Amino acid sequence: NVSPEARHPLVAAYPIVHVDMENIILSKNEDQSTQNTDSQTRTISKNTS
Amino acid sequence: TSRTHTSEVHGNAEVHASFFDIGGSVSAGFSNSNSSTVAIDHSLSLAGE
Repeated sequence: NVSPEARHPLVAAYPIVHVDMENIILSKNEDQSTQNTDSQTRTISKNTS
Repeated sequence: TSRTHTSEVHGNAEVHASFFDIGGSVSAGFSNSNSSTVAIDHSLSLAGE
């Protein structure tokens, strides 16, 4: 894999690696919660006066 | 427990007529009052839910 130009004793053979970013994905950490409830009651007031 | 007081002032008038008797009367007076009441309760209320 050493490229042909660098098969000469006076040309150096070395890699030039470089990282590039193609996309950035941020994900907002947040918890959310819903709640449904329903209730019935019955009072029987017996009263004297 | 409660107790009330009432003041009152009035004047009424009635006029009489007949075949030959005609008269018209008036009046005047005032009335006061003094109450005294008490009330005792007893209640119950059972409520489920």
